[PDB]
Amino acid sequence: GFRSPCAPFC
Repeated sequence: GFRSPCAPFC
């Protein structure tokens, strides 16, 4: 998966 600490807006 792709869980970035700015998702889903960065």
